[PDB]
Amino acid sequence: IIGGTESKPHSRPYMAYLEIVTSNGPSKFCGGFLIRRNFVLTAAHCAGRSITVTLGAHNITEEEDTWQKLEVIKQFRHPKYNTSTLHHDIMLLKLKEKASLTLAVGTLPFPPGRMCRVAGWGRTGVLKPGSDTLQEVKLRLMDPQACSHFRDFDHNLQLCVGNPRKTKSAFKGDSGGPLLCAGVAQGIVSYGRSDAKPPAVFTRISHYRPWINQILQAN
Ligand SMILES: CC(=O)NC(C)(C)Cc1c([C@@H](C2=C(O)[C@](C)(c3ccc(C)cc3)C2=O)c2ccccc2)[nH]c2cc(C)ccc12
Ligand SMILES: [Zn+2]
Repeated sequence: IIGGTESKPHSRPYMAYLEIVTSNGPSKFCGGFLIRRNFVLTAAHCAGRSITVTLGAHNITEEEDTWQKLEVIKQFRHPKYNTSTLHHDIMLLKLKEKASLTLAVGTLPFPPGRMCRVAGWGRTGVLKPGSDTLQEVKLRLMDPQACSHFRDFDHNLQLCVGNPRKTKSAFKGDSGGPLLCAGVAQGIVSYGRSDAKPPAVFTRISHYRPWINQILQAN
């Protein structure tokens, strides 16, 4: 998160920190959010050989009783995900066991112009490491023409988030996190520019409600 503030500890108890293993490199990182006691929503490009989910965190460098470190049994990447266009950048993670409900850990249930909020542990600048603490920022929903320069952007599948006149933005490390508009989840962080100039591209959740319901009902 660029240009944001430190979240109040444990104020977003659905938030998930993902550590992802690839075969021929060190760990990489993404965000996500708990939608059922044994399911986490995130981005398809965050898939790997194996993934560990940490719930209940604020400062990710200091172990505490609120932490739940949970095993992933299976990854459900969207079957139409395209690595060229980045269309359909969405994935469900099934947890080996159901999470415990505490003050610090719980689910987020399901229900241009206005303001929304996004949170994550990602980089705080182009040449700056990821944040030790959970950060968040308020951003403007933009009309789709603001994202024309992303040649594979589509208004039906995606949202355009962040006023180009400000520095505030999601960035690398924040992919898979939720965008909340008046307390309701409307988007998932996907991608943007290498130089971090806003706006960025988010997945539009409403389009995928049939697919999400299908996975949850059969697993
Ligand atoms: C290739 C490339 O450099 N793409 C651009 C867009 C320039 C940079 C970019 C990415 C990028 C990316 C990673 O690296 C990382 C950390 C990751 C994590 C875990 C895994 C397993 C694989 C990768 C991740 O996310 C990415 C995005 C999409 C696809 C692939 C990689 N995400 C953004 C989010 C915003 C807000 C802004 C810009 C970007
Ligand atoms: Zn704590």
